[PDB]
Amino acid sequence: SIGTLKRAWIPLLILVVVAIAGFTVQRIRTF
Amino acid sequence: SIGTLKRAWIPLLILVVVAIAGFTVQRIRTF
Amino acid sequence: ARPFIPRMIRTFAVPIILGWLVTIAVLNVTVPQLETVGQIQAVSMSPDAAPSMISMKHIGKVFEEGDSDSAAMIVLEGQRPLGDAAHAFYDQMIGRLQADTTHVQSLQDFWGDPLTATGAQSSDGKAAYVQVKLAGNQGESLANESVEAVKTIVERLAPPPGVKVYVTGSAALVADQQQAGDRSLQVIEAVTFTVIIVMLLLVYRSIITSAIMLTMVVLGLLATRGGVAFLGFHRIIGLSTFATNLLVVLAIAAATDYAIFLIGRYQEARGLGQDRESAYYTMFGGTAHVVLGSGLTIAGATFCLSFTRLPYFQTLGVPLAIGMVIVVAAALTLGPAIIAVTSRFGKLLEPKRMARVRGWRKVGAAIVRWPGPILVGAVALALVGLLTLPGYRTNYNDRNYLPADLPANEGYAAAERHFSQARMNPEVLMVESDHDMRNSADFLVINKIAKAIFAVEGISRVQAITRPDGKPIESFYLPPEVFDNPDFQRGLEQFLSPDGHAVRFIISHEGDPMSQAGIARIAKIKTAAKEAIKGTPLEGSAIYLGGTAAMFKDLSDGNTYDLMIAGISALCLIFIIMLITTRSVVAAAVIVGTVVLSLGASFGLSVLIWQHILGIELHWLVLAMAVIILLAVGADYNLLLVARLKEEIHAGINTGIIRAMGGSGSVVTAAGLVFAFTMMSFAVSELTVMAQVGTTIGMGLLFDTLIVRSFMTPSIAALLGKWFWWPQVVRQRPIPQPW
Amino acid sequence: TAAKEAIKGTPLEGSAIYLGGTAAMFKDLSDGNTYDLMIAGISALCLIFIIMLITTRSVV
Repeated sequence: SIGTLKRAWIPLLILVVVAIAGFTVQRIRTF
Repeated sequence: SIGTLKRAWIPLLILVVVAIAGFTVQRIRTF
Repeated sequence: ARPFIPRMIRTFAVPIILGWLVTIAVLNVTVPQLETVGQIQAVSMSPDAAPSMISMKHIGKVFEEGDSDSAAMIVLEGQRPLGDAAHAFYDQMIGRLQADTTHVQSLQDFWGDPLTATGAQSSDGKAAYVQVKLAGNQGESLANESVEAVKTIVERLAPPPGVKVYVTGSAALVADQQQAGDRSLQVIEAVTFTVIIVMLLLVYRSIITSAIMLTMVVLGLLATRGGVAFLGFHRIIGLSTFATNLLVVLAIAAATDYAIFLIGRYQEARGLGQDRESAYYTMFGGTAHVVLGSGLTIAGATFCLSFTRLPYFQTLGVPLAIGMVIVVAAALTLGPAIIAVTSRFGKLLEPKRMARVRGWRKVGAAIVRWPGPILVGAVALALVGLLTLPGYRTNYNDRNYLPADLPANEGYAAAERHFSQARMNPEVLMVESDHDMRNSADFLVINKIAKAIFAVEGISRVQAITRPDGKPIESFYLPPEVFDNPDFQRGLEQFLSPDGHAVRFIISHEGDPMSQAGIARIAKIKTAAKEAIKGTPLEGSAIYLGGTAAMFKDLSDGNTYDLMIAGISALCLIFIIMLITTRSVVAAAVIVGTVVLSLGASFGLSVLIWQHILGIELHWLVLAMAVIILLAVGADYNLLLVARLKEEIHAGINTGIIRAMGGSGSVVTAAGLVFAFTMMSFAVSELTVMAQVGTTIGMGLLFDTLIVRSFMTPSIAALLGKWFWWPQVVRQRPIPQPW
Repeated sequence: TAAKEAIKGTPLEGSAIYLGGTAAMFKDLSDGNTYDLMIAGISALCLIFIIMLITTRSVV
């Protein structure tokens, strides 16, 4: 909903950033 | 006169655009 | 008073409806379908002026082997090394193959002769192949029935036990690709029809309005199909399977855009609070010129697409132009007539639960007050899209975009188990000089040419008269008395010209010969041959190179030049139609820049999704179809949005932005989501090319509709303010009236 | 590459080519250096973004 998304936007954004970062790092370590 | 240049500025501008477009397309066509 | 054209269409509505129905019925009864007239009137896919096609015709003419470039191969493999039963089967099979004349013209019998048998056999001996040159150019029907005839001739007899036979080659590939595209249009069509019906039930929230809108699209599609089939059947214009595929997909696109435009404008007009007749007249007066201008500029761009130098695009422009004229005529006459007759029949088309309008006015209020930061965010997402664009590669091999159940694919798998090379797709290099080539020193020169071609990085085998097996790694000498042994004479007719004025080499690559490296190898091959003939008395000859990779390099060069030509023509026509519509040069420049930036960002995002995450490269037809369809639809929605913005500016520019957004952005995004998800549901296809094209168009148009057209063009408009309409003198806001 | 095109056609086609020394070691270290600098830069910049986001509660 709106309230639970705008209430906890901070842990969601850290979660999304670390998710993309982990995906990219796991991609580069294959090289 | 300046009246013939400021009353037909849209057709003259379109004519210049089509002229340069046809020149460039005919130039690339022979490559 | 009241305009004349909508009154004329309104009063005579049901004669127009019945006449359109009768015309559609006649064109779809007395004229056969579009796939059949595309099949019987196909064209070649390579230019006649392309150097590869000229070289292939010249090779066919000198050696007297026909006037066709199509070829296939017959492969025999066994679980044991092949014996005399395989020899008897091979001799009988080539006898019955040489019996056929009207389908097959040439057959390169290599395994029959024991000199070239070592060049026509596997290292372990459990495989053999023969090349047969058929009738008809590639992309034609004649090659397809030649492939069918040769494969049923091969399959007609029972092979000896332990030995199996398959058909391979590029002609087998294109025949099986046509068969696969024929038989893979049932279940993906099922999921496409159900996603269309759920999307229309989501957008319109009614079962009646969706029914009328589907009637509009299907009637326009049938009218366009019948008209193009009529003009093509009586040999007035030309057709192709590619032309009919792109024509039908762009026809569905344009028809659903125009239907959604007319219905949305009518429903908004009735939601304003006026009765059903002036609602019809105001929706006509609002969007009729919009549809007219949009359809004519798409028709002009697709007609200017015909001024190019590639057969994939020359044969497409006139059918697209004519089909778009029928689409515009249908959406202008049949559309409003059936809207009127379903309006006055009773209570059919009703506005109910109008909540998209208020939300889009909220979005407009957000974009007006803070144009700066929202523009920075939209440009940040655009730069997220753009940075992966410079890294982008392509593949031309069509085997790895097809299901593995095709007989050509299992023949390829059987060939790959015993051959370490790409022996199924060879290349032919002919050198033509002005004197007789049956001489010892000239044979030394031929060996020098073969050795020089062999040393190119990536070339695995070269077969010449000097070294038939493919290992020119020794010093060579040849005494002149070899011209009396009849087996060497058979080899001489196999390799040299019958008149002795041309020599040919058969070249087999390494790995994938249709990759980018395989494209780049052939220029080095020609250069190596050219410096091989320097200093000899053979200096000054004509060097011809033919094969699959030569054709694909020719097509890629033509593709990039043709992309530049069509891009310049399309952007100039877009600038012109914006210049008529707005009477503003800065607004036209803004719109053209937004279109080109949006196209680049969308194609970059598609490349990021497919090449980097999923791990498989893109095609090049995907780039071509994507840029054509997205250019057309983006011109359409941009013209409608800018025309609605121009329509009300007298009561302020910021109020103009919010009112134009709340009146047009909902219609534009409804059409965008409907067509984007309709093209998106092609991703379940087992055909990789059409899945790539469908999802590239889907995600590109989703990015276009959700970010660029909703948050970037209104931001630039509100940021530039009253300098968005230069040269015209417009106020930022009107004179402040009293309360 | 010169060795690989030298063994072509001859019956040692498909052999194994092994190359070692100081220069080979340094080429492997340099390639690993550029990929690992990319990895370390990504991780460090993401963590700096995280700590600035908790401290100030603002993304700009």
